[PDB]
Amino acid sequence: AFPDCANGPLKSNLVCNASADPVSRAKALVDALTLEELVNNTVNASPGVPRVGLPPYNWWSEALHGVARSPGTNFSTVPGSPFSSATSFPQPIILGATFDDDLIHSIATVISTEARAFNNAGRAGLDFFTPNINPFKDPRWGRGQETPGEDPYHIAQYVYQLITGLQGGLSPDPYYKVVADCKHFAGYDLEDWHGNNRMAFNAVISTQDLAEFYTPSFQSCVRDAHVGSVMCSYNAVNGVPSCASPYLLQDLIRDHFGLGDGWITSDCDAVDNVFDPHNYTSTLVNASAVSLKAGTDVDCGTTYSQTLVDAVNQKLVTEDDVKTSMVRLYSSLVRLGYFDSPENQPWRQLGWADVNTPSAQALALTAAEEGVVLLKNDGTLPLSRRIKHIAVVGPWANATTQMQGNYQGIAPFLISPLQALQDAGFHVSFANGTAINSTDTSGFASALMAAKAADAIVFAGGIDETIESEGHDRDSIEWPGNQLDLIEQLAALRKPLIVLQMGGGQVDSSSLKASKAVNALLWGGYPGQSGGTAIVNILTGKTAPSGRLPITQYPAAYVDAIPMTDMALRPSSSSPGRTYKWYTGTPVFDFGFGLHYTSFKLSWAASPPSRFDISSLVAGAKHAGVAFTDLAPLFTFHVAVKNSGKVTSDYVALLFAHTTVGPSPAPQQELVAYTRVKGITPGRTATAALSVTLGSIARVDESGVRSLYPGKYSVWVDTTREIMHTFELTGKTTQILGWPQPR
Ligand SMILES: *[C@@H]1O[C@H](CO)[C@@H](O)[C@H](O)[C@H]1NC(C)=O
Ligand SMILES: *[C@@H]1O[C@H](CO)[C@@H](O)[C@H](O)[C@H]1NC(C)=O
Ligand SMILES: *[C@@H]1O[C@H](CO)[C@@H](O)[C@H](O)[C@H]1NC(C)=O
Ligand SMILES: *[C@@H]1O[C@H](CO)[C@@H](O)[C@H](O)[C@H]1NC(C)=O
Ligand SMILES: *[C@@H]1O[C@H](CO)[C@@H](O)[C@H](O)[C@H]1NC(C)=O
Ligand SMILES: *[C@@H]1O[C@H](CO)[C@@H](O)[C@H](O)[C@H]1NC(C)=O
Ligand SMILES: *[C@@H]1O[C@H](CO)[C@@H](O)[C@H](O)[C@H]1NC(C)=O
Ligand SMILES: O[C@@H]1[C@@H](O)[C@H](O)OC[C@H]1O
Repeated sequence: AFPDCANGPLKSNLVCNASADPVSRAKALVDALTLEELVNNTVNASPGVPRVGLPPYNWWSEALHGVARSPGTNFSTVPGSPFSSATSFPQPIILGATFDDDLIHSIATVISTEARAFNNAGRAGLDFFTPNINPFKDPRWGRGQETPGEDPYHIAQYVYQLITGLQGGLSPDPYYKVVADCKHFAGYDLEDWHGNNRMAFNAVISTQDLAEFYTPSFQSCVRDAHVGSVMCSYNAVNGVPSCASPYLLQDLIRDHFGLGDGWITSDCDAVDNVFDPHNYTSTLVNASAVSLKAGTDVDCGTTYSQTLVDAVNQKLVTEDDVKTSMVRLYSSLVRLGYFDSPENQPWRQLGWADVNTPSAQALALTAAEEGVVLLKNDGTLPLSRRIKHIAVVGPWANATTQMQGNYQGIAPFLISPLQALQDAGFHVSFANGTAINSTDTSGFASALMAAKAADAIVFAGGIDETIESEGHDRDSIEWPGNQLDLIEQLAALRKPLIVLQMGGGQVDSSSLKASKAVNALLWGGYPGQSGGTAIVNILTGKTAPSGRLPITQYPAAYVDAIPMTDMALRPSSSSPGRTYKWYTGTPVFDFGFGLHYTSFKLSWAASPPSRFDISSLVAGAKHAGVAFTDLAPLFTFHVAVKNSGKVTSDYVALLFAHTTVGPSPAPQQELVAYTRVKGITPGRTATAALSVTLGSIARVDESGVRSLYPGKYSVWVDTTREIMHTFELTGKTTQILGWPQPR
């Protein structure tokens, strides 16, 4: 509910004055309240102040890939009633696999519209814990499915588009739409691997790796997309918990990245974790005091509302710190149109008629269509027009809730691969033959019986929330259970066999890759509510595959080569490396790898430059329409992408760069640009504009400073190195972006 700024008790307070400054309105509201009232409102499940007519407000609300279940959200218990469902989009891993920034922005707009519609019915808050922009650096993280991938630049572009779409633009032009919250600011990418609990895990991260990998996403989020909120994670960095670290929360988030007087929520009772089990403070009150002084403005729990009074009395914190945090929160609320009349807010006029819009359903289907990656095909795909009898088999064959991942809402419909095959008029023989993880072969027979008389076998399996989830990291990155045995038996029939590998993290498909009896292999991840229809549209040829792998499919033995606790990415005497840019082994399928139903010819649409002076680039940086030097351009490629095949398709141009200059070591590759050229009809030649900035070409040294270094740089366009171009930077090395040193 919202206050009554027309007749209620706050009507004569400056907080109810729309003409006044938002920060001044928050100040007027906070000065009107009692210190203890302020304290009992410093938590996510705030009760408001019944004296002044301030209604309750739950800050903990979830909408990762669509309006999700959360403490701040309820869905109508009646299945067909209004607000019983919401557009459940596919997991952000497949969404990053789309590599479509326009699509990500439109999805963010849909999510924000539906969140506003739910809030107008008293069924959702106005701030949402989204997105999760922690890089999926270790292949066996349970929550890496919630993230776009493993590339900090790709995640940066994703989060820029998503924040701008959710919040309603690059600025609160009038009011916010919804307030976002970039998740877990730290080196958080571990749940319980070998007993290392995130709530007691001490991540050791070098400043170089800190600024080069774990923070670019948050810098793009709060500095370039101007987010309204950030969340500090459970883990500790270099011995200090994040929510209690002034260097992480103040020196970087509020200052270097410029969150300013936006509000920082703690991970849910991570403030309590600072005491138990992080052991960091001797008393609980001291834990909450250090958390507050470090920058944590609101606690997702109950630690603040029952300890901050004692902290003020024990002189650990002052009344003014509580008032500062409350002013930040209430100022974001003022910007959300909390204290303004509904007559002047179109976003407050949204209802149930705006939720399951056909545009939203079609956009979810399109996201799934663009996100699925074709890993292998011998020409069996697209399915022959003469194929009529298909056998669908596997633990993912009739997937419905598995298709949603985690942090989801109740979808209006869950179209399974089986249901979609039936929707396309296929004579389907179904059998799930084995579970996700089991040794029971008793279903194999059924599978075989369903497939022995079929024109095509479609095995659909992999992993799901039973294998990877919040609080359960994977121990093996292989096909769980006896799934590979069933695939092998199906391949003994030597029919057209198509294997669908699902789930967030990758599983070792090298056995499938090497077997000639396996004709086609796709990765489906969590394709959302319309996932089956998208997969079948790709199979039949209705939609051409165009997605590309956002993460590396490591071979199995990788789990033995590096511990999940090793936060360093570079190789060494005990590290094969991390991610595509440092890994020294031979991945089964590379980052950015993808197949199409058509062949492409890539050339130059404009002769590329080959020489740049660093000082000239830095000087011209002040004249480009950017506010920070690292956002200024270095150059823009114009690739000519010709469709030399016979099928229309989209193409994802993935501009990679490699240098041997600047700080050693220097990565293999680094995704410095990417674009999605949509719908290239056969024969036609479309132009791909690929823009590289100074911040993506510069190098991060031991000090964590981003600077330009002279020498030879090479750049190519695909994982197959379609075209390549080598230029040189000359002149003197110039610092582009400083870095506050650890306090
Ligand atoms: C808001 O305050 C200003 C003075 O700061 C006053 O002139 C204006 O009338 C007030 N608006 C309302 C709606 O009371
Ligand atoms: C503290 O919070 C409780 C809700 O659990 C509320 O009843 C009480 O009034 C709050 N204290 C003050 C001083 O408002
Ligand atoms: C959802 O709304 C109904 C009535 O609007 C309310 O009674 C119920 O408690 C809400 N659900 C939750 C989980 O708060
Ligand atoms: C950890 O807790 C123990 C008490 O069990 C205490 O003696 C020790 O000083 C603590 N160490 C740290 C680093 O918190
Ligand atoms: C497929 O799943 C749906 C929902 O889980 C269920 O209603 C249906 O019976 C299943 N189909 C088969 C053939 O098991
Ligand atoms: C597929 O598995 C579900 C439970 O996982 C079960 O209800 C269903 O019966 C299975 N399919 C068949 C054909 O038995
Ligand atoms: C399969 O389940 C077992 C527990 O029964 C688990 O230890 C193992 O990690 C799972 N396999 C995979 C590949 O995740
Ligand atoms: O990632 C967060 C998780 O740690 C918490 O337990 O639930 C809310 C999420 O935002």
